[PDB]
Amino acid sequence: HHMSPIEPAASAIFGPRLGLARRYAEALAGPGVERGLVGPREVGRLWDRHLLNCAVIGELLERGDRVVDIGSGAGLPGVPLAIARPDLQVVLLEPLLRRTEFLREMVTDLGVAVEIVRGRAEESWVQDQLGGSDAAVSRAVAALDKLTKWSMPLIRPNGRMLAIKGERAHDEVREHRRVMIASGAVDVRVVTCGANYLRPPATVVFARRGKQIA
Ligand SMILES: Nc1ncnc2c1ncn2[C@@H]1O[C@H](C[C@@H](N)CC[C@H](N)C(=O)O)[C@@H](O)[C@H]1O
Repeated sequence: HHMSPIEPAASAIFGPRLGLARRYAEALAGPGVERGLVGPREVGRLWDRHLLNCAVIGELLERGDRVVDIGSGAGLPGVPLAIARPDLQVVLLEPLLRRTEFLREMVTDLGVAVEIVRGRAEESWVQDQLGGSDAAVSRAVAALDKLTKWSMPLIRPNGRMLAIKGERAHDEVREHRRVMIASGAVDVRVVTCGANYLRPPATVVFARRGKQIA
């Protein structure tokens, strides 16, 4: 079978919306695979590697944050985040129409307060449409320099960038810190989330939108 939630982590993270989480995992395991959006090998990793690892980065988001998920793909990390944290207002930014079709289907079949923008982060109209967001999250999108260039315009002054990055976080920070600062980041550091539940924990390149103009 192997679609039943990993406990107690799943209830820790999703609480009363565990059922929404399970519905989402099922659709990723079903139509997500049938449509070529979820790799077959990932089906048995949907809880620990995808839903849980993505949703724990909510530990770094304040109540009621407006969040842009840059390059959401099949909904990761934005949809696990929205399910875990109903207080958030999540927007999934994704350019591929095949993927946005998928996302709209799921978001309506879940009742989750998630919106979908089909566009690329570097587009002027996107920067206007999603400017002033409280946070910009991402996973598996781009190297940290381009990612930060894409993220900072969408974040209000003193907002937060959360780039899920894994064991390559530190290297990436060390390589790109300088140009990250030039793009408007300050206080760049590697942080971990969900360390009560996951080993390794989720590893996130955290930054603030500093006051400097890029
Ligand atoms: N400039 C861009 N702006 C927004 N999304 C992009 C951009 N470039 C690539 N993408 C998307 O980023 C996603 C890359 C995927 N590898 C990641 C999907 C998802 N974030 C995941 O972790 O499973 C794709 O779905 C792309 O269509």
